[PDB]
Amino acid sequence: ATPHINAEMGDFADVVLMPGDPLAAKYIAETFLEDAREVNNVRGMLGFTGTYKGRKISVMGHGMGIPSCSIYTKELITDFGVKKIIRVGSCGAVLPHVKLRDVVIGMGACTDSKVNRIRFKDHDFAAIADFDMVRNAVDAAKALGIDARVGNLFSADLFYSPDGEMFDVMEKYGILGVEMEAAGIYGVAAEFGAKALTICTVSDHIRTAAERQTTFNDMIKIALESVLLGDK
Amino acid sequence: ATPHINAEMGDFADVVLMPGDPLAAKYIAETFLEDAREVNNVRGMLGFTGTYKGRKISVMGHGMGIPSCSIYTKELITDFGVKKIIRVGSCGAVLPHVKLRDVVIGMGACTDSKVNRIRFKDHDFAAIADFDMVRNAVDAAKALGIDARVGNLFSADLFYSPDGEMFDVMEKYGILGVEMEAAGIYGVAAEFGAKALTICTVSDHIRTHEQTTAAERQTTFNDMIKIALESVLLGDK
Amino acid sequence: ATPHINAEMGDFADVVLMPGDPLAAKYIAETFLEDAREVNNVRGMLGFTGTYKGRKISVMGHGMGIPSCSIYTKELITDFGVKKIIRVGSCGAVLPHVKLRDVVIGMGACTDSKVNRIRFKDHDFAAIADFDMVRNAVDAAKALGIDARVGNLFSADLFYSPDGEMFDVMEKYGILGVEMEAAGIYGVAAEFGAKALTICTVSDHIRTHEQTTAAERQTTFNDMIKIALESVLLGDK
Amino acid sequence: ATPHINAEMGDFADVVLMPGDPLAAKYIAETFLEDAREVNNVRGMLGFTGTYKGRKISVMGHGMGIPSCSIYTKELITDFGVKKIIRVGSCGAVLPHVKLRDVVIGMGACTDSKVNRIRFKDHDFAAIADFDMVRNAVDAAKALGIDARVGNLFSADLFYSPDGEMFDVMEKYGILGVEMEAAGIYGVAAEFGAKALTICTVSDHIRTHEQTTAAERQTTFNDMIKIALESVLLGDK
Amino acid sequence: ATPHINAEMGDFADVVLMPGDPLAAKYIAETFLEDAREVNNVRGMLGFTGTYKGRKISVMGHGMGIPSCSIYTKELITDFGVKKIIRVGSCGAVLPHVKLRDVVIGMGACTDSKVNRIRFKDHDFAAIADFDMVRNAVDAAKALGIDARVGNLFSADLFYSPDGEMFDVMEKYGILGVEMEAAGIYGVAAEFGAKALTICTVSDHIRTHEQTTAAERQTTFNDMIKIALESVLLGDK
Amino acid sequence: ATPHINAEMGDFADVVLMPGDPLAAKYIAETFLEDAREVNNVRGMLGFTGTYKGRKISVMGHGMGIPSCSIYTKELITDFGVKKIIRVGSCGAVLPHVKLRDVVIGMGACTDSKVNRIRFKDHDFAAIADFDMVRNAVDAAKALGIDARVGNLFSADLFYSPDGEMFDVMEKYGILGVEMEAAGIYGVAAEFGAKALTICTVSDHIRTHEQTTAAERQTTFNDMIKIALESVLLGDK
Repeated sequence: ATPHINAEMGDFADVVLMPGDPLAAKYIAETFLEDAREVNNVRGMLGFTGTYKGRKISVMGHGMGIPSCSIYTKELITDFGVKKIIRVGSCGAVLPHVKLRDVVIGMGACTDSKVNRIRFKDHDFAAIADFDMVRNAVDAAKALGIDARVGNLFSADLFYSPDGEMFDVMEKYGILGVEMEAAGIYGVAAEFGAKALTICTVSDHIRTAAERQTTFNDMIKIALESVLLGDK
Repeated sequence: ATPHINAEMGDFADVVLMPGDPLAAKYIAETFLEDAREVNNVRGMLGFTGTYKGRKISVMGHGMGIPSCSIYTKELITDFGVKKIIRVGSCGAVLPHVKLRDVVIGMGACTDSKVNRIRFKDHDFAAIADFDMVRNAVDAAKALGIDARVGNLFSADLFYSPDGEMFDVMEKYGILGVEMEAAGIYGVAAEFGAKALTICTVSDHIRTHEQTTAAERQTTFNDMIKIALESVLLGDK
Repeated sequence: ATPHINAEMGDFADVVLMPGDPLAAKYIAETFLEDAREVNNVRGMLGFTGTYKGRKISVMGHGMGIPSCSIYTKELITDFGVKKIIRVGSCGAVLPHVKLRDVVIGMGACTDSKVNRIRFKDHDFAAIADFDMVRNAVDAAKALGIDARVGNLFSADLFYSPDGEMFDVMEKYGILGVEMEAAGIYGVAAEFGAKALTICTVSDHIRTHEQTTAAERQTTFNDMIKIALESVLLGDK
Repeated sequence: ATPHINAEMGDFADVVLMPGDPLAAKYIAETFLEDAREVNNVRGMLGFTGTYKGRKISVMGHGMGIPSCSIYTKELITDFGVKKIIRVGSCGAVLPHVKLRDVVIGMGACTDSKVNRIRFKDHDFAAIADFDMVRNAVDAAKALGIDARVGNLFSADLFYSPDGEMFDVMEKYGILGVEMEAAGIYGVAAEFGAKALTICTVSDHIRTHEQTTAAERQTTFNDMIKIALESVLLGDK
Repeated sequence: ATPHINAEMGDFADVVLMPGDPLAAKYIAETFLEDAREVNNVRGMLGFTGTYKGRKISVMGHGMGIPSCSIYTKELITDFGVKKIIRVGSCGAVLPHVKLRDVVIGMGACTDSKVNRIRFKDHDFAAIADFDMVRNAVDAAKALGIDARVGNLFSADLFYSPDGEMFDVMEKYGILGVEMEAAGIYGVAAEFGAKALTICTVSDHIRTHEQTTAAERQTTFNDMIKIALESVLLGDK
Repeated sequence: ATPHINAEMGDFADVVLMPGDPLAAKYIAETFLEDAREVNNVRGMLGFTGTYKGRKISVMGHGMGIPSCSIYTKELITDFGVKKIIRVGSCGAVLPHVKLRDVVIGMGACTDSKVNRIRFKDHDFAAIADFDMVRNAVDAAKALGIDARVGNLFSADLFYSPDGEMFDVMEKYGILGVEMEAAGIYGVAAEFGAKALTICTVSDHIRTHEQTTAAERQTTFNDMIKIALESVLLGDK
């Protein structure tokens, strides 16, 4: 067990899907995994392991923000032998061209966090996903006929930013979506030699429960299917 | 309701105790409060409201890290009329003398996060607690015969930091404890015109992560929570 | 002696009041102290030691700006065995409800100087006063019937800042007063293991551009010094 | 014409291969292109335009470093309707398991330049390539029996860095190769709404001090240009 | 022979003039220099060595940008026994009284590049020219009956800056011209114990963007070179 | 009168010499000036006006540190029509070739202060002196048969730096002397359109840490003042 995870080596698969919401992880395990058992409940951060089309797969919330997910992903990679992390969350759009409910894949993630600067001697570290995983997600999305843009995310430290101007800058530089974890996860993946990817669904443009349901399931399918592609 | 809290004005007291652990909020609610009603369960971030010695009080987790706690503290202040946040958590010690199960009070909080620089034109904002709230906790501690030290906390962005030397730096300038939230909560409070305080038990020394028995953990915890609640009553006077 | 103080160990009390102006220090020694003797005149930065109600106490100017006061406070702490430093000066107010002649006590001190980032590996160091010193001042002030607000100061590097917008930032985040030394002095105290407090009187309002008259100055000045001295004796208990 | 390119709209294709060396640009037009008409020679920065397997294609030097290549790529995009830009150059390796003559594709580019900060309010802009162009190059490399590693480059401002420690950091975070332009190119691409890509061949190993020979240089170089050209075709389909 | 210069010790005089343009360096060798011999052409960065009034003197391009010229000037100093570097280029003016085609001598050079911060522990290094070299350029200029303005240059990383507002800042602080190298060359000069100077002719107005003829650009260019060459002779005395 | 200078227009010459020590300003006025009159004594910062070889000249302390001198130089320039400031103080050497009592002239001034970044949009401002004033100083030193080196000073915020390693960096990049004002003064000169120059005598080594008599300290001190006064007469050409 780790300081934040009450489980033993083997309890997780070598690939973990991670929403921000513990309850989202719960719904994923119950909806897409088979014979899914609970493996973590410390701090209510619900973690489950099961199988998807024969493939052993884990899902577990990571909570909100870079420092929260940095703890969880780190402990998974170093003490649970996890190799691939796929964050599956939502984000805000700044580009008018980006439609509500669109699926975005962050090959990169900008940030206003300082954690990568602390890692990289206060220089510019390009927080990037694993290309193979990005590819797998793009293919899996086509096989499902779902349109998915591939580009930069922006990982915010402040959900409620005192600087509205920054949004004009993100837009000028083509940021697909604004969330709060990607850049941080990519940093941890680089620090501890694993691989990761963030996939999001535009929950709103920052500028009903019906659609919001399947649109979520699309993303999960893409994530799950993409693992199978990577398995080949 | 707010995006992260499913409740309505009045569901919260004007004061909120906040541990990082939602489960710790549930324990506090059940252990110390009367007639506790759960008021939020969004993202599993449990919040409760009840009374302590006649006083209406709330307790709710804030999650780990400045960004997490910054969301909840903000929403409570803007949409739930909260006037006071008391963070109740645990920290790792850097100073040789600070004893385990010593209660540290963060009148100030250092940090390596960038959020206050973003707020303060990239100058040095001193993230501080409300002075009166600090005195109230100091006073409650003395009444309860509990050793409390007042000074600087340090709020880390990285629980697993690659910069090990920083702890020597923290030690040199007298940082009392390391956690991951204080400086962000103080930021929100200043930005949004509220008052805040962080109190922490000492869970270990950062160098030489000792083992801690369940008993001494629960015992020192209970003392912290009592200082929190009592200091509120003092402030009410 | 030190490069900037021509004196011997023991020529200073373990507590030193410090105005920025040496002439104010002179005035303090002759007006409030008994048997005051001059202990320094290097660079005309006059220093004195005498007694107040049977208590050995010193007073000495620190000059203007963090670099200047950083020198004297350091030398006092390391080479004269000084344990406590109380800065007494004036500040400009950025908040409307902070009134001319108000007494402000800086539990924290913001800054745009780089000295603390130099000490603290370029992270956010919360430049804080010593808590007991703060409470001593608050109490000593209540006893004297004088109102005092406790919060953040802002220590500026440039008296004539090219950045007018910054004041609006200070006001948004609740800065009580603008001066030029506290954060620096707090930094020295953290670095060399001593205790510091900064007390200011509002000598003008950056918004209304109002200034204190000749007579108003002395009135509030004596109140400030009285709160300083009468906070030491509380500390001695 | 632009201030650094004495050509006119039409002279370039919508795709431009760009080595640092102008002579290497000359070499490409002569060896891999047909009907190669020189379109520029200002400051000796040779630029050409021929065709490859029927596809209209340009090739031009960008000079050494971010500032240099920022000028050219900017003018190409905004004044010559260029849509894609593929850099082709050599890089140093810090990873042990990255061997000489390797083909690294930078989907990301780290840097110690300040240009992206100036662009991005001093926050962290992740300088990235266009994804399609990245896959196009990976696929073309497969079709030619080459294993192209995708990941981060480091774009240095100083070929002769005074900070030897930095190479360890690059290695620690998996930087595939060290060059001097990728990050700035990706920067211009985003600023002006264009697609860019950087392909590099490991010409030496910073650690072991090995360096490719004259022949290995020309061999791998050709393979690189081949992948570069072929990839463009894949993108057209 | 170095990575970017194909030549051996002695092939360069101990003083080198450097335009940004290789072709400008060629023009100089063939026009001002006697017995001019090409000593480099790697990457097309043409380098020459000949004599001026009996004095051995070299002239070579340095390309555009701090990173580009940092390579060449560095390699000249440590591998070719170069003692003096004189940059000879053009700059854009921000000040009103700085006239088109005026000759500006960079006694200091500001920059928005991070290279000196990387050298100087993230503090402010004043990137300055060598005094005597400056005096020599001033005197030699008076002899030629040419007015030269001595002051600050600004070395930009971006020729196409996203921050127009910055030029207003340069104007306010008395920046005589905006180029792209001076600060890097002074950086290298200080790092490796050499002496450097940048001279520039005002090519245009950042402000009025009027225009100049080739024939008058030529006149000014020659004045700059004559001043450069003559200043060397003054130094030898 | 200004907030820190109790005098009226005309009381000061258009050139003001300024040591850090007010008592040093008093000594200069008594020793070199004729018909010297005190024109300021606020905060004990004595200022004087008189004549030297028939030339009207002022001398006044500026205190210790960039923040203190910035206040005085600004007020003198904007409210007393002062056009030229000549700092005359002491510094520490880091270079072996810089011997005790050497006279160094700061053509440039590095710094770890943030004041110039606040001014210059967080870019590198090359804090420079007026060239003519520098040359005037060099020449007046020649005629007086005194050795004076021209180069970079370094203006420190902390006389007691927690970063001892920075002194190695100062040496590596040729810093002639270490003081606490030059960069600030030059920043003011540039901001308010005046001209400044800092001259220093080497008072000690941060290397060997030796000192001299009270006899030769004054000897070379007078030499510095002579160079500064004579340099003004030269500038009257």
